[PDB]
Amino acid sequence: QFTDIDKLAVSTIRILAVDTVSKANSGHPGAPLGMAPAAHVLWSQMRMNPTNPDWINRDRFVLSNGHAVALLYSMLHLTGYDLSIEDLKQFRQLGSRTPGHPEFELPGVEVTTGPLGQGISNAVGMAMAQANLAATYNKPGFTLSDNYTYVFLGDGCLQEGISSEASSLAGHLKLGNLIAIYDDNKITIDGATSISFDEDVAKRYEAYGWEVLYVENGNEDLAGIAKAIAQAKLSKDKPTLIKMTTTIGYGSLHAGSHSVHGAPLKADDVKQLKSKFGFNPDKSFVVPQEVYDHYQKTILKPGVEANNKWNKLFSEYQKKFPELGAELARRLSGQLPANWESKLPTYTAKDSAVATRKLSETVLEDVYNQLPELIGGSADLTPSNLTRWKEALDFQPPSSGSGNYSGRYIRYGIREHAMGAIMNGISAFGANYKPYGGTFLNFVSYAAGAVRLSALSGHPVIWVATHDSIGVGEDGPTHQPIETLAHFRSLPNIQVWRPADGNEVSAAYKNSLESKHTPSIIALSRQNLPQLEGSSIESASKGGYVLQDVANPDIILVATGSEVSLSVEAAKTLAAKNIKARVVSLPDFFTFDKQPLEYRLSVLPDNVPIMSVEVLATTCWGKYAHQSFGIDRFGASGKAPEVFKFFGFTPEGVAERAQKTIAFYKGDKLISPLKKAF
Amino acid sequence: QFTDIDKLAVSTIRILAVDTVSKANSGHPGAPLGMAPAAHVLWSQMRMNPTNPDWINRDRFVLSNGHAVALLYSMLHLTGYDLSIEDLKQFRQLGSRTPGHPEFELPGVEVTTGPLGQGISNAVGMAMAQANLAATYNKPGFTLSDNYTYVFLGDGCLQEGISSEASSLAGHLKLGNLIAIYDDNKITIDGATSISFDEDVAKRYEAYGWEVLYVENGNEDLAGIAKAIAQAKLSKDKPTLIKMTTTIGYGSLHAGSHSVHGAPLKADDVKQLKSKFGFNPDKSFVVPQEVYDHYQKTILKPGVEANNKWNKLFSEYQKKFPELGAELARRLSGQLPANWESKLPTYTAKDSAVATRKLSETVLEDVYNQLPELIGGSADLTPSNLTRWKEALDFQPPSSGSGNYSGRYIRYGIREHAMGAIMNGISAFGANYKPYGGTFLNFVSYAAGAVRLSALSGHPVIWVATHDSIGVGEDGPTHQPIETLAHFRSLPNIQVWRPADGNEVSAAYKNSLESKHTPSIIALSRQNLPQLEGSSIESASKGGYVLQDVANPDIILVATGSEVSLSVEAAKTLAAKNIKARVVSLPDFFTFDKQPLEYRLSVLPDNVPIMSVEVLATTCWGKYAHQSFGIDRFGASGKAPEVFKFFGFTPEGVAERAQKTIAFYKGDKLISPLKKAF
Ligand SMILES: Cc1cc(N)c(C[n+]2csc(CCOP(=O)(O)OP(=O)([O-])O)c2C)cn1
Ligand SMILES: Cc1cc(N)c(C[n+]2csc(CCOP(=O)(O)OP(=O)([O-])O)c2C)cn1
Ligand SMILES: [Ca+2]
Ligand SMILES: [Ca+2]
Repeated sequence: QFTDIDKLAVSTIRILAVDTVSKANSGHPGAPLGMAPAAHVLWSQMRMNPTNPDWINRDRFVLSNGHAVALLYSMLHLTGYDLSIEDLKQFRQLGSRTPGHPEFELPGVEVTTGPLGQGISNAVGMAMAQANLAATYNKPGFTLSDNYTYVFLGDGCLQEGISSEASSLAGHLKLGNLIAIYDDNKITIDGATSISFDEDVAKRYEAYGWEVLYVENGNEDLAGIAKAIAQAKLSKDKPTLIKMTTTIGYGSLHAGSHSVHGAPLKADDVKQLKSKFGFNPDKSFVVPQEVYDHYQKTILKPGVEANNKWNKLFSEYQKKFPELGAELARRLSGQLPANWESKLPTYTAKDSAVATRKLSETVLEDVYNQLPELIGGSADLTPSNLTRWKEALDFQPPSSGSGNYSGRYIRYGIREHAMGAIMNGISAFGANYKPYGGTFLNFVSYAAGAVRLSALSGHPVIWVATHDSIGVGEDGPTHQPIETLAHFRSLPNIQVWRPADGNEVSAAYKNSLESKHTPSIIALSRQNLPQLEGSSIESASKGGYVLQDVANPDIILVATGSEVSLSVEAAKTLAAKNIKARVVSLPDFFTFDKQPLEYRLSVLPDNVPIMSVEVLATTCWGKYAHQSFGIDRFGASGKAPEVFKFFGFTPEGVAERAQKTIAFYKGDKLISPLKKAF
Repeated sequence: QFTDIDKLAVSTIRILAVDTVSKANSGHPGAPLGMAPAAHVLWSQMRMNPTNPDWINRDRFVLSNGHAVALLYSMLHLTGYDLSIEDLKQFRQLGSRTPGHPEFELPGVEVTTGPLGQGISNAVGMAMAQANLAATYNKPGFTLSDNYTYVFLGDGCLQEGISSEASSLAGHLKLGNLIAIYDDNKITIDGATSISFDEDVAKRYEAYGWEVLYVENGNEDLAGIAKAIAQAKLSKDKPTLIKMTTTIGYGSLHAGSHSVHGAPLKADDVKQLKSKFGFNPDKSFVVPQEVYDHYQKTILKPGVEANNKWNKLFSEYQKKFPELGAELARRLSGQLPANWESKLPTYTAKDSAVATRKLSETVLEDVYNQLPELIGGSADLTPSNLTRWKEALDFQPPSSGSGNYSGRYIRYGIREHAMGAIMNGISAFGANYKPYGGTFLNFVSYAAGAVRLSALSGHPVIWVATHDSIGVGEDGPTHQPIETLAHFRSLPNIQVWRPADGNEVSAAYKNSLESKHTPSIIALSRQNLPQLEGSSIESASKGGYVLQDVANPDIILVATGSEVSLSVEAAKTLAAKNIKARVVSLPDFFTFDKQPLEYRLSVLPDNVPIMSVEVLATTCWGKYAHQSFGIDRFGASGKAPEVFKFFGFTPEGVAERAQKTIAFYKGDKLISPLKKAF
């Protein structure tokens, strides 16, 4: 039963979201205005503690259409989160806590949203991380895990293929605690949805295995909106999409036009709206005390009792189940196990040539049981990526007979972008989740809308990107990366590790997992590389290091991944002709850059020529090397030795370019590419 | 009526594709072995001329599952395209015309495929381009355009977001002549589909507005296949999917296994099935004369006849409708209207400061009338990208009441990756189709899959990417690009234009439209920007040119887009403190690198410090400058002028940095970054 106050609370939500777009004189007013009744209804039955945004068993809410953020900040403020009328009064302004799109980093904001289709896929990830936490820790007597994931979305989310990718996997996985409400407002920026989008969302969703409930009058039916979510909570075997019809910009004079989508309302239109709802038209940012009181009583005071009772059960649990409680309290404290690192593989040069892809499989094989928070998967390339450790159980519904939700290995399908954002949501659940997803380095590019947000929000997810170069061979240029590393190296905040040998793969994993805020891509060879003489975990961990040194080098050859051994061989040729080369192995541009300049300048000093060697785009390399031997045209079908030799990446071919670099600069003093003037 | 030579033809297609894989000792047998019945039936009834692959009214066929190439290469050889047994004997080998994934460049090969979901989405662009051309030029008594677009696709393209995006748009647009045939083989790489893919595909595509037909015995039932293709052609208002079930690896000793997907069949397995199919175990790449003979009568000689009749109808068209005939003939010679460039705008430092986005809108107003083949759109951003001319008509079905199929403005919905692939389809069709579509520069990264293939194939599509930086402002970080141009400047064969003004936008559109092999991205400003005294279409067409010069510069300032203006202001300020700065505008790194070195070196000479100015990542600028002022962190929400000011991008902020560059280097001799050792 809802009452007068529920209706005064919905009016307050509607107008506070309108005073905030108008004062910023920038923003989108229309979806706040029409979704306001369901935000009131939903939020009021979420179990969450506004004083503790981090409580692991809090029901979690995603705004997949994050352009509607004025409603989120209104709810956050009104139900007792740390966001004030003053914060609200500096929406979209430089330096505020109120950006024009939700950012993961604020209290009460789960993920960063605003690219469409990204929120819904993030929330699927979250529903997967819950299902797994429950099956791993919940003991009879101790339901530590059971929260729902609530997602608000629009037409725009539903047109983006990532949502499709995501909803198919979610229907496959039978994720019944994910409840999605969709704003069936019939508008997007260009006009009526019918002008492009006129399909059958409900029949398309039932083909995935989701339940579709409908709310025909989303503008005023609080009781139907409430009944749908009630009913939805019973479909435990299938997720729910609730198709809810609303008028965009409800209450506005131009409500239902695409004009209310993304500009502030006209003064005159905001004044009538206020009167219309019984608010004074000349007063901004007004919150009725009965409203503050309502939410205190219905949401914040219950929630703090809920988080209290959950703690008492968890302290009991740890007495009863010591091992499991210690493990879980560690995941919650965000610690990796003490000296987990010791289980990592070290190698010598007597050991054999292995592609860094097999070596990968062996770190996984040697640390999964160390790290129960590690959950992994492949986008249909498990045999090519070698992402399954042998004793693994698949993350599936128990109904499947292929696994169950205690399993820690997911089969993502040929769905790369969706894997990006599901791992970003699994990471985002907490309980120190460490997701890693495998695919081929060229098709990480299929997942760039997700991969970018891992950097921006700071979600420390791992992509095990095998088949890094023309080493791929016969499959040819549709499958051979050129511009890939160069792209991700231009994106702020992501490690891009291209390990050369066993000990360089173990430093890539060490740094990747110890990371709390920076994603990582590990680019791995298809082909066999030898064990370098000189690589340790410790020096590879500094991101870039001197693998072989000479006193007074004629040249410094800087190389990554498969090209470091070529440089060690090219250096062997050069010595024979009395040129002294130092060989610098540079495994991660990011970690390297984080070293002190004393160290970086010792690796790449002044007065020596530096020529870089890597079989991909040369563009990114001018910040370390003086000359660069790389590949700036697409690849070729051929046996991979034949493809490297075609392009000239042979010992003597590299050596020759080093000799031409020496000759070109002879009698010039040289300044390290590292030294910056401002 | 299918007889015994249809049965001989399906075993020859099968064992020929098997011998090709097994001799390359690399490749995918599975799908060629199961789809070979359907390749036979469909090609037998397709209207095409083997001896002329360019006939505009040819029935087109795309293998979206490009990994089954060997089926396609067998069919092209047998039906009389220029491809031979020796070509086939050189499959997946460096230098051959038979690469491991199909490539646009071969005759018979329509677009390159091998990334999943791309071939099917191209087919939709191709089907639109049929629809459009038929609506433009067909007259009563002159059906010059009436062909079908057939696709073959697997479960993996049905798992990719892009094909959902494209199918949703193809259903809305009602493209009844687009027939897709799904290889329902229950396998993919990891294993069976139930493991990840278990949705009702049929109910999903019906939800889009597609007609779904079913063939239950795709392994043997040639007549069933034939009847679905027939029923399908009757669907004049619905595109069709034929869900035809096969057995992966059919005929093999490991049929139905997933080890038959992408490895050569074992030697003895190859002998058991040649024997089973009544061929000799110990002979290979064997085509019975009767198959050659069969395809001669069934396909080559009829298609030649039909092409020839097309040519006579077209000569009479040119008599009857002389001006429309004239036009289609120009397009089919691939010529652009003589002296079209005259309608391109020019400005002087007199004219108002306009956003590059509005100047773009203006080039569209002046050229669409000149260029009948310019068909454009937006992925739900028409009022933001300003991509529609005022006298336009939307590309939509007759029934819509909102446009028709002769319309030249597509409403794509929020479907960026689909729009880039559909655009490749439109372009790849022929008749000088010049496609474009806009979005925000940041979300072109969502189409990165389709965009790489524009470059690999050479489909000269144009991206209109407005909102090129932090100049966006209050939407903030999720919408401001940092990495985007750096990435796309790392990719071979794509022009990444970033005009500073009127004249620079016109240079961008003429080079972009004159292009026959390179796609483009034009990065356009939201904010107003001043016309520059010195810019000219002639100069900006060279990709980089001296905009302001001095006799003996203390420093050269190289900027792009909105920072060229900033750099002129910085130059006034430096002049006052007596530093002489030459300011260089570099609108496209590509077009600039295409210049004679001799020219480039006059723009960027040795022995002057060069410093680059741009509000995006510095990592690509190492190839032209000594120091770089740019932004390598993500942006922020605030009034745009405050965000520029925040990052130091101010006239006096740029000048101070220019002075420190001068000061840092003073006394050293400096080599221009253009110069290489080898
Ligand atoms: C990937 C992507 C993310 C974006 N934010 C957009 C711009 N954008 C934001 S909302 C929208 C379309 C209208 O979206 P909606 O979900 O229907 O919202 P409503 O409030 O109903 O108008 C567009 C094109 C482009 N591209
Ligand atoms: C974008 C992209 C393109 C690729 N080629 C791959 C690898 N790939 C090729 S086929 C396939 C999985 C099987 O798909 P299918 O169409 O069902 O093929 P079939 O022969 O039926 O097993 C995958 C993962 C991943 N992702
Ligand atoms: Ca909408
Ligand atoms: Ca398959």
